[PDB]
Amino acid sequence: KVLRDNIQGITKPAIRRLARRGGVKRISGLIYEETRGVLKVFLENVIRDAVTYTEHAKRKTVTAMDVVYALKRQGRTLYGFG
Amino acid sequence: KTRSSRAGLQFPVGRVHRLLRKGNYAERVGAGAPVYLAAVLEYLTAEILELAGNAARDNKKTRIIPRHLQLAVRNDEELNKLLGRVTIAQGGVLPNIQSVLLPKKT
Amino acid sequence: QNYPEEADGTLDCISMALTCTFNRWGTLLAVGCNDGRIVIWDFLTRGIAKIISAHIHPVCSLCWSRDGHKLVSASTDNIVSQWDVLSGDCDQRFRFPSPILKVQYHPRDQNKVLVCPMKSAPVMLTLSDSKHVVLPVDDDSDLNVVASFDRRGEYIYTGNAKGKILVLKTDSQDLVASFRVTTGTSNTTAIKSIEFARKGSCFLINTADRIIRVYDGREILTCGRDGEPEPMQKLQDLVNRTPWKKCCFSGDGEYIVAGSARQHALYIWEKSIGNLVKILHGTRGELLLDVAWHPVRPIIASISSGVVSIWAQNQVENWSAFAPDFKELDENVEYEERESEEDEEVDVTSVDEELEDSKALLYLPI
Amino acid sequence: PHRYRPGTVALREIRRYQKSTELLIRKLPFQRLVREIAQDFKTDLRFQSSAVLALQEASEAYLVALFEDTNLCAIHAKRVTILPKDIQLARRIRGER
Amino acid sequence: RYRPGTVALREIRRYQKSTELLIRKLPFQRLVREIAQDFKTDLRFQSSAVLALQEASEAYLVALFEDTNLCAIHAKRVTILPKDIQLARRIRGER
Amino acid sequence: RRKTRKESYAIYVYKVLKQVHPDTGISSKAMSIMNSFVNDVFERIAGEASRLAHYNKRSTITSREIQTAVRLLLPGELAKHAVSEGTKAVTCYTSA
Amino acid sequence: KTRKESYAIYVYKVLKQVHPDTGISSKAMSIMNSFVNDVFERIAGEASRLAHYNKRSTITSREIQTAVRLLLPGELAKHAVSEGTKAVTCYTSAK
DNA sequence: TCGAGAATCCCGGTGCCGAGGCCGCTCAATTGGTCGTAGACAGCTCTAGCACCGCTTAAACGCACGTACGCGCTGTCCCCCGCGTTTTAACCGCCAAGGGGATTACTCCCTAGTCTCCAGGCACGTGTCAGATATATACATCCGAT
DNA sequence: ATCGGATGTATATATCTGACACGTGCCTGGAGACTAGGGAGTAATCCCCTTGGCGGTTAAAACGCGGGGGACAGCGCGTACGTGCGTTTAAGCGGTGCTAGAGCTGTCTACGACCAATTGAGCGGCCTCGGCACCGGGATTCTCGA
Repeated sequence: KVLRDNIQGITKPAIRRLARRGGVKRISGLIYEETRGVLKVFLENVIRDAVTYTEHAKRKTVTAMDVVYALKRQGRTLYGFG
Repeated sequence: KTRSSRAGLQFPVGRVHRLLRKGNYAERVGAGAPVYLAAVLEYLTAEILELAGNAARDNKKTRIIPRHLQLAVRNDEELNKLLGRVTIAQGGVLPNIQSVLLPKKT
Repeated sequence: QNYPEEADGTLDCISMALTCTFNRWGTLLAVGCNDGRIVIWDFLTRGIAKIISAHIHPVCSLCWSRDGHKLVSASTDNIVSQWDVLSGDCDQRFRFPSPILKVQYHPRDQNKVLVCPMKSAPVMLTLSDSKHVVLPVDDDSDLNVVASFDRRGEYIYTGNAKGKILVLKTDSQDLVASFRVTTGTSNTTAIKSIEFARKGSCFLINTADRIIRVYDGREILTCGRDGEPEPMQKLQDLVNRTPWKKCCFSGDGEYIVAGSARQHALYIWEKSIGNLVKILHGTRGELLLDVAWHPVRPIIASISSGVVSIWAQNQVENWSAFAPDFKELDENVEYEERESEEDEEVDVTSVDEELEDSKALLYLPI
Repeated sequence: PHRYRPGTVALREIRRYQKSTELLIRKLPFQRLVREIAQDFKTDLRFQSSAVLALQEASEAYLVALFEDTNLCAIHAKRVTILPKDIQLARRIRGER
Repeated sequence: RYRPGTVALREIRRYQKSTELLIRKLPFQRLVREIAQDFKTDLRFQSSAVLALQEASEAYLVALFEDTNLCAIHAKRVTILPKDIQLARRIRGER
Repeated sequence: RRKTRKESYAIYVYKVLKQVHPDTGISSKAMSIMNSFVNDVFERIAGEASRLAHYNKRSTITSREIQTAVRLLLPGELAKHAVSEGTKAVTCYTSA
Repeated sequence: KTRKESYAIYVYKVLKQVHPDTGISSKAMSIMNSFVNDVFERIAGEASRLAHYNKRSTITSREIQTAVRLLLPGELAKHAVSEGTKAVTCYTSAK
């Protein structure tokens, strides 16, 4: 399904805490929407490569090792799944 | 007897198959791989050279200088997405001036 | 004109839609809903016609009579009933020992319907006296046989499940022609189905050797009892090996269309040259059920998973059609000006090819 | 407690967090979100609990990095507040316009 | 002539149309010779090879400049400054 | 001294240019840059496809794997155009 | 149930050699496995492509030398090449 | 709102070397079999992601508000640049050489491949303690009082 | 600037539990022996070219001045945000059933490597002619101070 909900699934305190781990204090109230936008545009490519990889393997489930494989294809590597 | 005319393409297919066989990319390859590669290289080369010719006729010069190729590759957006971290010898750069740096008066 | 080049959305008057077929030139859509009901939608007019409470178990196939007064349905619960197009009730009711695959009406004989029972010979049921006539077959009688008319329905062609195809008469049943399909290189092959056209007497054959072939309904009675297979073009998909489920013929008589199962790859060719011309870009996730073009105008409309996707030629007339003496074009040449600057007493009274699949007589404005 | 000055508890929050090691976005909303977004490319897919988990961390990683960069350019702006134009600046200067 | 800032636009546009190199051959060749002698002695260079390096340099370098440019625009000023160069070098992810 | 024979993608791209625009000349420098570009894309696609084939415990390189590679690597509708053209070429090649 | 390959015992022994007092958790095992693999494919692919550069059909030790000098940063490369040369010499002397 | 001066575009008008096309002479690409085999089909096993619900509470929601600072405005002053000058070695074109990069030929020796047996590392139990969990406390810090 | 008070900060004390580290089995890889055959290095070479160098100059750089335009410091301000608290709510464990799907195994058949020779695609040498560089001058457009 396609639903406009769950996009705001990252409510404000989560971004607050993420900003804190980043090490910032004063964030304007109009940052949240573009953070959602950049997160979505980033996640698009990785999820698309993951689904293409799992489709080519003739199975309709996705593992984690193919996910890290796609992530390494982009350039950002993960350690700790094989 | 030839093999390129079997599909009607122009890029060689025997050359691609030999070069991929000696390129040790794998140990065993199918039959459709060389023709498929010849086809995709054909399509990409045509895509680039059509814009090259358009730029050649832009300045009314028969010969295509690399500046024309640079302009044709850069002005398109999909190419700039695919040719991200690549330069061109003698290529030059497309004209660009920042908007806020434009003096004016009455 | 040429192949369809634009894309159309969906036509879902009701959520579920299993089967679809055009009548003679795409007038009404025969939706067999998966609830035991028979719904009729409107084509080229985007509407609905009639909903029939057939029975409990849903149906899986639909076709209309030659005179358009009947709605035959290959039921999944062996209800061989003659539902009326006009009133919506059942005119004739009968039961068959085996279910039905392909229902068709001979455009010259609506009395004898087309039935494709499984593990048994095809049976023609006569609507005039409710009598069943078994089609004589050869060799086995327990095979997955499919029976189908020709262009005119004058000869009937049957396909078995070992490699044998039979030719006989639609009414006299004089089985005098057979055919043996090629046995590959080492192993034989059965036949899944065949599909015909409305011009040229050509027909596609779908087999179990993953390859779709094409023959003509004129080389079997000409060869005699049985000859050597000789197709025109052994078309197939040699990059993914998609199996074939449903494929029909063109609306002009020169194109061939083939349908995938889940890959959303609808392939097209022409009978003159077996070279691919275009491929359909379908959104993955659904299974294709039925395909059948407009029998006159080039367009494609495939039903799948309760919805329908149409790739078409959407057209609106140009603004320059205000008057023949009025045009709205652009030119840079100087205007070329013009160079050349009864009484009777008679009242006025005057107001592919065509076959006999007409007279639906189903239209309710209110 | 009492109405504290702005940013005062922010410093101790930074100190508590920057040394911490945990997951900041919840689990159920994120898995629901990825299952929702997976529909467009292909419907009716099944996820693995180990898989989706991995994913969020990677995303968080990337996202965290962004803030870092933005913070620095924010200091280059002679202001402490973070503004949208700085996010676009960082995105464009990173090389993925 | 006068009106400083007008001649800059004319020069920058004229040079934007042009597509020649910008570094004199001999000084750059001698510098490459020196930096090679730093690594190993008595290395014979191919005249084509040097040229190669040359072009790549400007490419890299010009990109850097452009980035610094927009950084200055982010600071409500026109003139670029050294600090902006370290800004670009650090933010690019190449320190 | 001893002359050598070298292979370059010179004749084929020239024939393509004549097939498209049979009125425009080409330079030697453009010839070399096009040769480098085609070699680059060839190696990129071939290597990515090979490492994918190793990834799947497959000892072969089919044609399907290459189209998967060009789906991953090529962005936008250019990917659809290229893959459709490749399918056309292979289908027109097989029955010959 | 089946046979699967991993680097668990060897890294464990290497750990016990230098710090025979500290334990590790399975996550450390997985991350060290990933790290050692990743570096292995990186250096091996670089060596293969070097061997293909000079139209040579073999990969010997000096190819690995060139690859390690080219890839790793300076001081760690010096340490690694020294230790590897020591290992290969002591192997060849006592075969 | 309008000149003087100052630049660029283009119309010839001419001379020259690079893309081109033909001839000649090779070398590796097919074709056809030939031979071994890698993966595709169908079956069976197992195991866990999903549908489902219960109950509990950490946290999100949203209002209240008091002020920290982003920003617009001012003034300031200082140094980058454009214009002019004098000054000079990058660049051009010409010489000459030796050396070493690319090529030829060759014998020799490292290794793919086969066969061979035995041993060590992962699946699988099984005992056991390192650190999370909750309690009481000295301590350093924001805030408020002078 | 200095001191007192509320309050989060890091520390010591029971304990307990599930993950960490250890002992067993044996089957699949790896090490031991042997061979031949195809890569490789090593002697020799000789012509391409890269280093070196010299005359002429002018296009380019180097240096000094005049000023105006832009960097930089400050000041009000009013407004958008961080802090704080009472409340609702969906997250988070908890634990249950199973079908749908992944995963392993016998199989046997269409499909890719070996190879021999051909013989035409394809690569290199020589004019050569025109696309294009060089040049001289008039037509064409921009700008800022009266």
